[PDB]
Amino acid sequence: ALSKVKLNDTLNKDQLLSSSKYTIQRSTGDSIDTPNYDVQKHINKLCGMLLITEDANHKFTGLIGMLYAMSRLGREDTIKILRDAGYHVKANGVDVTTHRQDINGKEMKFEVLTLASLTTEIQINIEIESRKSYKKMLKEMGEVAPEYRHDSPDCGMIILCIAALVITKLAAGDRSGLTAVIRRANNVLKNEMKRYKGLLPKDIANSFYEVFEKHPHFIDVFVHFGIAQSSTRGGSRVEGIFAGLFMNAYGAGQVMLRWGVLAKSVKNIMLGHASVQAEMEQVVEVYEYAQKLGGEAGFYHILNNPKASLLSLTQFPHFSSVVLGNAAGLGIMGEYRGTPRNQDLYDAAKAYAEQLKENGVINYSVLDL
Amino acid sequence: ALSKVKLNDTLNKDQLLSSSKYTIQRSTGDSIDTPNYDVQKHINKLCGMLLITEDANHKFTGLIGMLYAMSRLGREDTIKILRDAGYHVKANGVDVTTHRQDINGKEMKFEVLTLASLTTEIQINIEIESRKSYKKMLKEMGEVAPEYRHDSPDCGMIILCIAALVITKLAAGDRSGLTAVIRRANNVLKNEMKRYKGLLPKDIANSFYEVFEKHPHFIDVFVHFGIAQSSTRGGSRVEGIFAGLFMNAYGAGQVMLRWGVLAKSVKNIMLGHASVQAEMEQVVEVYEYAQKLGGEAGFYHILNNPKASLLSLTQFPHFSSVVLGNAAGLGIMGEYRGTPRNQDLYDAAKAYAEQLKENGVINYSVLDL
Amino acid sequence: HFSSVVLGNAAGLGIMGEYRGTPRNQDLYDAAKAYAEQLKENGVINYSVLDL
Amino acid sequence: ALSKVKLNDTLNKDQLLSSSKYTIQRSTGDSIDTPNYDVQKHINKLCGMLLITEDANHKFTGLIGMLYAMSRLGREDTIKILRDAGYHVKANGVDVTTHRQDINGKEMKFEVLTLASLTTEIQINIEIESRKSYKKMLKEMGEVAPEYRHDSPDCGMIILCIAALVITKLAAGDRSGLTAVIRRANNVLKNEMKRYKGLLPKDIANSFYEVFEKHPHFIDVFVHFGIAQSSTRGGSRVEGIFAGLFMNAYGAGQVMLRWGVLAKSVKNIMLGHASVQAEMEQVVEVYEYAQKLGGEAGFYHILNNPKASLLSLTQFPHFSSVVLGNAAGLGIMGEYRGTPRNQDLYDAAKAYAEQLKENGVINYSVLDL
RNA sequence: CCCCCCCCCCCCCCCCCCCCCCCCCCCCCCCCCCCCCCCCCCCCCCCCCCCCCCCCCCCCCCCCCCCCCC
Repeated sequence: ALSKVKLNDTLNKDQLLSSSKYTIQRSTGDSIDTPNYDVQKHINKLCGMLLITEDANHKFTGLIGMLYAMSRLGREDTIKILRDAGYHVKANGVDVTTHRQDINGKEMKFEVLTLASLTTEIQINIEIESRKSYKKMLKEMGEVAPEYRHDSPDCGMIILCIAALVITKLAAGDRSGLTAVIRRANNVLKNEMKRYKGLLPKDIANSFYEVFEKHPHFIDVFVHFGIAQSSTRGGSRVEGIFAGLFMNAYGAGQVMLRWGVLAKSVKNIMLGHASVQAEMEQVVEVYEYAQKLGGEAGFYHILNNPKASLLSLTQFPHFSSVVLGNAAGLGIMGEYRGTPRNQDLYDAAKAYAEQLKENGVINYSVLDL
Repeated sequence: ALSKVKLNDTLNKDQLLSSSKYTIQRSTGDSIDTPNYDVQKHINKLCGMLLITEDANHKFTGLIGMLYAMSRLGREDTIKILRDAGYHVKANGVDVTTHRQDINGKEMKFEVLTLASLTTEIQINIEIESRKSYKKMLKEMGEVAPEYRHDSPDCGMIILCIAALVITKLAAGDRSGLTAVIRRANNVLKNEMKRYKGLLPKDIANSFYEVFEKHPHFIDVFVHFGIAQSSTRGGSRVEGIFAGLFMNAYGAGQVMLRWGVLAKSVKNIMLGHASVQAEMEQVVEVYEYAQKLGGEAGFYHILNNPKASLLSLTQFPHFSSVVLGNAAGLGIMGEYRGTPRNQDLYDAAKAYAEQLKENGVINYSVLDL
Repeated sequence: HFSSVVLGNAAGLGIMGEYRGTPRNQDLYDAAKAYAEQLKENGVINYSVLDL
Repeated sequence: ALSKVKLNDTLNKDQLLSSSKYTIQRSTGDSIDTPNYDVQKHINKLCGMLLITEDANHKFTGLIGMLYAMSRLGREDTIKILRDAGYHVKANGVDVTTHRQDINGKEMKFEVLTLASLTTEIQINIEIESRKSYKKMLKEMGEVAPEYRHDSPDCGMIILCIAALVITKLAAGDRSGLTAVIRRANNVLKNEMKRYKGLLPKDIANSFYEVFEKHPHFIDVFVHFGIAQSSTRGGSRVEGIFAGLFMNAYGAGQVMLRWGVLAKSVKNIMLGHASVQAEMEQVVEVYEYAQKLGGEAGFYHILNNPKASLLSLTQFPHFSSVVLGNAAGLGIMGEYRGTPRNQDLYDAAKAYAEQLKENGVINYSVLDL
């Protein structure tokens, strides 16, 4: 029977990758600092001092946000995440200590952290800039409120909201989503961009881009922190904003699956073409694979999971071209920089999707009605 | 088959969030006072003294109501709630002690509580104001009744009724439901607003708004206290009022689901439009998700649960516009400040819902009858 | 009632012109006119309601 | 039942027009010459003399061709045709006689016809021109053949072939098909355009246009002559050419019916639009009417039959626009000067018909396959 | 009002048939017994009963139709 001349390549590749009986273990290189719940207050203080500092220097904001996320997770869970990701990690204990230095010819008390990645001078200078900006702004408006201070419990979570936007745009492969990050961080968080002098979305976004590029394990740590944070029973409104912006990253890098479901929903006719119907077997194969994967598959492209390539639909040029055409016809493709590889099917689907709005729907009374 | 080109994104996101294998643990900052059953009588006395004090100062009423709720729960359950919500809490023991001070040049006996959040001066001044207001009102009417006193066992529960109204309106994101809280606290509790001189709904509502804004964990504590209180076998009539007002908050922030069920019930025709039928698959997805969640989902938006965004229907502009139009046509939309994002479907549904009252119903004898 | 519905449908489709006959059920006339107008922006209405 | 709210206007109009119990009888004005079989040879001689005359004057060729057709029919059938068409006719007997005149100072014998419409001078001058052209061409090539002479039995039938082309293009309402007539008379009849010096398609076509414009009863006579000629058991090859060119006129003025059948055959999707399906009832009404009419309906527009307007499809703007779009997309519309009255449906159908050639066909596996 | 475009057709190859073959052939008359049929008893019917009985005229309002475009 010709019906059994078939090969389930996607499922077989998945079974090969999921049934490996040997494991690799990478070496991060530089030692990882693992803060615990103890220093969460101090890291939040540092984030607040960065936020209240106008004309601020955000060169180190990405690392400080990563430290805050790791302190929220805790040392045990951070270590367990790093092992489960397949890393050899030098767990570095983080504890708070005092440092005494004379600036302006006056003895001064600073409370800093033992971070191998972040030197004492940097934290001291962050405090100095924050203090003098606070002095100037207190002079210019008289009395402060808990709104204008580093002691707010959500100062770190605003920075992590910026990180969540960066994560949403990470799947583009470079810093091309920086403009989108800035635009969305101006739409969202506009009250904060009033309230905090140093909340500069572009600088923080660039810092997080840099830290994610240099340390790929921080992407894994941040994704699992975001999943753990989104699994809480509740929280403040800033944590709700972070959860909403983080789940905006679910399915990033897999827009074609959603647009294919959309093209099925609007019932585009060019799904009835000969070549599309030729590829439909493996297309349904891919969709069933995505469903069997389920929730974990939504962050494959952000995490650079090796099995991300199994979810691709560009390996079916005709179906992909029809899907892109339908997306462009419905007016939702935007600046999507993926290009069709069957221009004719793309144009036909685009035209039909455009007439799907002036000419509402097409019946199929043809053929017996 | 084109029927298997589908993705269950809502369910996959829920499974991802519910199957997390790492947890975060937040730090509240300031220490939490955890009163036990021992001081419930004294906290109720404090609430009664606040209530019988005319022209009262309600700056601290929200914290005192929170303390009363936590004393009703007990220290064990309050601590367990705070852990289950994912908080690091400094459990502060609350016990009663005496303080002696000379006011009016006379030695005076006061019995106060060891609360870190509430200083002794504040409790002393509350007692002073209550005592002199009691003296003045006793002078002006001769003899008091158990109706006019702080020893009533429901004085704290009236304050918690005001808190329940504030909770009902918390999902609006700000203090825009203050007018509704005042109106409902005048409709309900009018006998009390006679009986108690200091029962000022606006001041207590503002105090509870402030305490819920500053301490997001108090929202969790109060919601679980309200659930535990509503699980009792019975109580007084004020506790019944509190239970009725608290379950008025169930489903807050999710009005569109109820209005969609309503639009299905009145059988609005614009549910048969092309785009609405395109979105119906994911709409049924969302409704099945809400049902699988069940009872716990009714307080997701009040608690700022991260999975609250999964219940949204505004991600389907056409269905949402039809639902808003049907609600506006039936005359129940009120001042709902959500706006349609398909004006045409909104207007069509509104018009049909309006003719659903003069022109009772429409048969579908068209097509074969 | 039927005449009013018919006039409303004619006016909604934009073909009634200066037809000087007038409806004697204004409500049905207006309802039919409105539905006929939405029959052009909102192409057709399915009846998936009731078992589909 | 709403299914019986229907009116069969086309069929009712046809029954009204076909069941009239009173008849009109028009008056042609000028007397009609009715030649019989006797003078067929002489009229064919006259046509041959016109054909062999180079640089000829074809002012009277249309009338001579009409006389030849009427002589082929016979006087009885010509009279019966004129009565059945509803005309009052002065039947004029045509017989041959001799006329003697002196040209070049020499007595000369001419044999002419008693035609009221055609004077003796005209026939004499036709003979003179033919004779001297024959003399010149005999001088220039030495000896003639039966190919180069007026005695050929098909000289009149070539002129009637030109008349048949003019009839094919008569439905355009004016002399706009003159270029098409000339082009087709050059493609066909090229051997004759060699063989006959005076076979000028444009002059003969203009003469036939003039005679058909002045005498509308000659259109009826010629159409019924062409039907009678095409009902013969056989004939020469020129008569076969005439029959082929005459049946090319069948269905002239009714191209939209054929193009609608074509759009049904290629299964254009825009036949499933809402408005097209609204009009399909009366469209099928018109097609059933055309079939009930049958063969006689193919010459309604040429004859200006009053019931020609009942076969129109432009009374259904959406279906007509779809049909024109399908015709233009398939590349067969040419210079058809009818214009769509729904531009959107026209463009949509044109686009789909164009993709019907690169994208062969579209399956309807959508909806359950 | 309607209509409006393009378009002659044809074109090759090809007689068919061809063999063998008379059919039949035997045996065989059919029938054969026994047997008339019927047979009893029995007229049928039988009573009671005329039918009907009331109430009730009917009706009553409003309303020309049409109107466009082609």
